[PDB]
Amino acid sequence: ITGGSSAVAGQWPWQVSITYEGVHVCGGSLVSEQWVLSAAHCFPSEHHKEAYEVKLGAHQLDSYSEDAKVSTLKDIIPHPSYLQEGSQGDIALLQLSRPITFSRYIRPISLPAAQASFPNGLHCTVTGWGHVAPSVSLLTPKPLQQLEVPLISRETCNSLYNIDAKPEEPHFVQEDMVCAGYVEGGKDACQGDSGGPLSCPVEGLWYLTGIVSWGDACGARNRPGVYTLASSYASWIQSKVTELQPR
Ligand SMILES: NCCCC[C@H](NC(=O)OCc1ccccc1)C(=O)N[C@@H](CCc1ccccc1)C(=O)N[C@@H](CCCCN)[C@H](O)c1nc2ccccc2o1
Repeated sequence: ITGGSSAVAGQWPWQVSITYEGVHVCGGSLVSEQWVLSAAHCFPSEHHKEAYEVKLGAHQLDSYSEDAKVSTLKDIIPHPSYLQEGSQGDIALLQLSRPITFSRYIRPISLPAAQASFPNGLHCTVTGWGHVAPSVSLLTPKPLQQLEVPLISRETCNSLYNIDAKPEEPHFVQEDMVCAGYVEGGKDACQGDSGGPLSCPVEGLWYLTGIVSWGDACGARNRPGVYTLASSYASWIQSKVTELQPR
C-alpha cells in the first residue's frame, strides 16, 4: 500500500498474509473458521500447495505475536473462469488445513450478496503488507498498511487506464471488477497487496467488496487499483463452501 498509514493491531482482523516458501506474496481475507478468499493469480499452477502458509491475527509481519496463528492449506480453489492475467474470475477460495478459532485479532469479514451494490464514491479501505512505492518493500517490522479509497466505476476506470496507455500494455476492467483510488495517484494498493480486502462500510458493518487484483505502476496517476468484486462470486462461494464443508 502506497500513500497509506499503519493500521492499529486488530483493526482489520480478517486480513491475512499468504506466503510462498516463507515469503509474503499476497493478502487474503478470512471469511469463516476454515476459509480464506484471495486472488486466483496468487496461486499459479507451478507452485506447490504444501509451500504456502497463511498467517492470521498479525499486525507487524516481522514481529512476534502470541495472537498470530499460521496455517497451511488443504485446498486451493481458484474460480474456474480464471484463465490468465486480466481474465475475469481472479478469486480463489482457500481452505485452511484445520479450522482456526476466532479471536480479538482473527475474525471473518462478511461477504456481500450477489446483488450488493457499493456505489461510486463509497469510501472503502484497502489493506496489506505490499509495496509502499514502486519496487519498494514495506519496511520491517511490516505493520499492516491501510488506505481509504473511494470506489471508481469500471467505466471511468477504463477511460483513465486509456490515458497515456501503451497500446502493447492493455488494461481492461471487466464486469466482475471495480476500481478504487485517485486520479492523481500516489495512493493505491501495490505488489504484495494482491488477494487482500477492499473493505467497505455498509449499515455500520464492513463487507468484502473487492479483492485486490491488478493495476499499473504503484501509485501511478490515472491508474486506480483494480479489484475483483466479491459479489460476482457470492453464489459460487456459497455453493462451493456448502458442498465441501456444510455447517
Ligand atoms: N510490477 C508493477 C506493475 C504491475 C502491473 C500489472 N498489471 C498488468 O499486468 O496488467 C495486465 C493486464 C492485462 C490485461 C487486462 C488487465 C490487466 C499487475 O497489476 N500485475 C498484478 C499481478 C498479475 C496480474 C495482472 C493482471 C490481472 C491479474 C494479475 C499485480 O502486480 N498485482 C498486485 C496488486 C496490484 C494492486 C494495484 N496496483 C499483487 O499484489 C501482486 N500479484 C503479484 C504476482 C507476482 C508478483 C507480484 C505480485 O503482486
